Amino acid sequence: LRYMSRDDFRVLTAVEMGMKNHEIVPGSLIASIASLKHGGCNKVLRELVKHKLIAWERTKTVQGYRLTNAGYDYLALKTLSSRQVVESVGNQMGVGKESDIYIVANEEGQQFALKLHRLGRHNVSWLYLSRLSAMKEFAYMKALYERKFPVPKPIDYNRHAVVMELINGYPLCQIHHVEDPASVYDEAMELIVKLANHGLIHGDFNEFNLILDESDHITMIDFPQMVSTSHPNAEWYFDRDVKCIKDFFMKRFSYESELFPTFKDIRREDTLDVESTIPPELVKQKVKRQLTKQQKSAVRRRLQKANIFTKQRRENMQNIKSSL
Amino acid sequence: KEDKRARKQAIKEERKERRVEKKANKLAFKLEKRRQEKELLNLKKNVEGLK
Amino acid sequence: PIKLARVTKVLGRTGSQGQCTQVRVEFMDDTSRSIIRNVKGPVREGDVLTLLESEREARRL
Amino acid sequence: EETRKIPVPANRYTPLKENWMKIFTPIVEHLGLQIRFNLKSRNVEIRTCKETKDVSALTKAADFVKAFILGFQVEDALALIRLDDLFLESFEITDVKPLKGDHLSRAIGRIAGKGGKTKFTIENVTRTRIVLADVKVHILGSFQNIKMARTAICNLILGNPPSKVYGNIRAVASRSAD
RNA sequence: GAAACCAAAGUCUUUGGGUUCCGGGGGGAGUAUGGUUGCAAAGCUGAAACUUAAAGGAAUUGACGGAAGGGCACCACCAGG
Repeated sequence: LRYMSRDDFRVLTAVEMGMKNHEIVPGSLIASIASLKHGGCNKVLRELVKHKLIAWERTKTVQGYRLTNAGYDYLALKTLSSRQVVESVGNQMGVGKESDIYIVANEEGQQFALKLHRLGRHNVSWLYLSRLSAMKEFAYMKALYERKFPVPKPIDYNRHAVVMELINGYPLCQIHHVEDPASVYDEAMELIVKLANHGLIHGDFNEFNLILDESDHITMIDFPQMVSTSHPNAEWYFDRDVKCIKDFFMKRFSYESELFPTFKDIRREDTLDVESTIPPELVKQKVKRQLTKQQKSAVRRRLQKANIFTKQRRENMQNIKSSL
Repeated sequence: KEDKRARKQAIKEERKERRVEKKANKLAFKLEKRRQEKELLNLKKNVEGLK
Repeated sequence: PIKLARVTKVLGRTGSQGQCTQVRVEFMDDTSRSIIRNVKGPVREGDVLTLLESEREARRL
Repeated sequence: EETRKIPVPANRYTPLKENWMKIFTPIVEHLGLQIRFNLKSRNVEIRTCKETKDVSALTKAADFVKAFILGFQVEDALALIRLDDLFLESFEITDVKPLKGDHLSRAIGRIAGKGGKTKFTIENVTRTRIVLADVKVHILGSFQNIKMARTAICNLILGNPPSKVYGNIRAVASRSAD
């Protein structure tokens, strides 16, 4: 965990800004764009590599450092802590290969869920696609909670991380016996009708994605793949989902269906398928920005001054002298 | 005439005042940059160190 | 309306995964309409097909 | 019976003379039209006859010979004879951008590139044929393909380097459902 | 000739045909000040303190392409078990 909270923020955000333009970031750029402390940043990077925060990269000529997955996770968690959202960690690990579930607790002690997108060419594309997936998933959760669907309340997001409302329960697959199958089944077709009314069709609406909150409430998650009803294949996905729910109910709980909704109703709800006149203070600020720009250029071109080549040349000269 | 001429001379007077304002802004920026460069040089010479 | 067909010449393999065969079709309505279509599965020179609709023409040019 | 006459320039006389049989053989065999070359008026004249198969074949012949005279190869206008939806947009280089003298010449250069390769590169992406007269550009292809080639050429003669042109035209070809 | 190139950028350590302007590592800086001209915009002349181990000019190979084409594989896919 974190102990010192002074300059890992600035160095790691400098690494993040380095990753946005190119693969492997030299230390000169980090020292130029993180200018609060100078000289001691080498030992800061030496302290970061003892964890899995950053990683060195020196193959034949390129010499730099890159951000790892755990460093990005701690960066998002630090940004959440700056928002006063996470204080302690609950270790109920939902270990998935597409997402990691970590319980969090705020200063008030109220527990929330934390979704960390792990997607699995090097890992910069993995982190960027994780960021895009987290952004679109947060947008989808916001839309579904605005449309009053039975989903948790979204709380916050930071660049891959989603702090999300916590509801305890088990998925519908590993609940062997249900006392009232008919009521929750009718509610399931009610939710299917609601989703189809909202200009949306799931495509892979599975029972494993349905979490039984105390076997009384339905919790629904995992919408990166959410598609439109304007597609000609939309009703085929809708009928596939309906038949999947039907065969699951006549196959697992031994309960036979009574209502058979086959309605395509688009779009009677919201179309979510798209979803000295200048004062001297300004003069001072502009001149300060200019002089910081020239001194940042100077710091860049001074920090950009390969000792491995000089060491190899010295070794070659010494070997030529001692061998001839 | 006496309307187009008035409009043209109003635009000319507006431009003249605008150029005077721009010249004042340029001289103010030059003076402030000069005194800030003097302050940066004084920082370079003294009040820079540890003890 | 359902029309019978005939394979005149197999042209090639099309599709993303190379799963479709682009073929030429001759009509059994005593007409010389040789229309280039796309089929799925194994076809050889001399096969006979059943077209649900004939007014559609496949990907030409 | 009706006829169309089209002119020929002085620099296009010899390619017309050399490729004459390849011109008039598909005109007289598959289309069934009478053709001659009036030397006094220097015009290729094509007329319909009694054994012409159908209407609008005379316009096909006129498009074929006019495309050959503009500078296209004889096969590239035989494509006009066979295919239906092929058109000819042509435009001056000074139309989109006022260029004078040597600058204008350099624009011509970056339509050709080194060895003509850039030009041929567009002919691989837009699936068209393009002919450069001294200040003029002619495109033969489908309508969306002609528009794609025209955007590429206008991007070239506004100063953009060939690398940006190749990247943009390949992206547009990717979104064109080809 | 450092070369790309140049019948001149040649007749240069075998260095002298006449003559005008003008450069002296990169910045500061064509900046401040002074003078002069202009209605103005600005033009002409034009520093220093200080900063810096470099900045540049020609060519020579090609990691890496987010550049393009081909070929191969059920430790890739398609249709399947």
